[PDB]
Amino acid sequence: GPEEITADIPNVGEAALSKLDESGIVYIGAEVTGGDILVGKVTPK
Amino acid sequence: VTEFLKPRLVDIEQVSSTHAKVTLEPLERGFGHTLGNALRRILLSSMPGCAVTEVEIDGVLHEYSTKEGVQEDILEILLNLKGLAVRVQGKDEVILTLNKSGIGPVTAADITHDGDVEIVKPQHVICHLTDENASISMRIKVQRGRGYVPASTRIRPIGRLLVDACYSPVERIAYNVEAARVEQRTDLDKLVIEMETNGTIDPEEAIRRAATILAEQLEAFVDL
Amino acid sequence: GVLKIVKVYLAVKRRIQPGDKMAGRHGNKGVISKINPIEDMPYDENGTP
Repeated sequence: GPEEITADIPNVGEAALSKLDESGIVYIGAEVTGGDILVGKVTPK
Repeated sequence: VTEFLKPRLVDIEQVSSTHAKVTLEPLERGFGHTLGNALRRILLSSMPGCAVTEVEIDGVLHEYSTKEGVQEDILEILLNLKGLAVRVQGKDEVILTLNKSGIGPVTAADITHDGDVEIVKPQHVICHLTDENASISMRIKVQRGRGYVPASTRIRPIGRLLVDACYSPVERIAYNVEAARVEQRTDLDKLVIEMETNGTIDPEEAIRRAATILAEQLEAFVDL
Repeated sequence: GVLKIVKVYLAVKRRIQPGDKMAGRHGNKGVISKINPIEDMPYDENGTP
């Protein structure tokens, strides 16, 4: 099957997820740093 | 011999609002350059300043956007605000507020100041509203610091904007030595220190501050 | 094959570091090397460094 951009992903603390919105996309104006997550995408498996 | 005349602060010529002069006298031979260079370095180095640190405008999210009604970019407003001059009496941190409507420039005087926060340049321009029914409100954060601090190296909501800190009143320091007119002696020196600050400091206080700083630092070497 | 695409724009401010390459107009390029504090800089008798 395909993969999606769901906001939920495995084996990750909520800390990284704090910046994404319900959809799985970071809010406009957020101040990201090196090694962050911008859009959550999944391994279809 | 084996005794040296102790200099004394003779006069403080407040030649202008900001430009000022100070005179130290007497001074034993050769000490003029020593003390002048030392004090110049100290004054230019470390002085308590009260530069602004954070901003919070009502209807914006990030500094790279624009606001309707105002004819300058948010970055321009922040830049101009960075060059602000102010003094605070008791507290080490304060929050100012600015609200303004109608058309025209926005001087620093438009702040709802309190009795402890004192602006030094009321006429400092900020921005030009170009519509009567266009207002701006903002909260300014003023901290007490020293030297320079880029916003990168410090330590929350998406509305806070962070500027760079430049806590330093002084801008230019020069000095000269010249023979004095003591009752009877030659090769007796007199130091004149010319300073030009941004205007938010008492020169005499600055000199006493630098001197006590230097003495306190130096006292380590004695009694090793 | 592509179901959707999302694009995001980051803004950065490169300020300066020792290592950067600035130059004058007469082919006199150079690499910035150090940032001395003002107090070490040479200054004229008038006080401007």
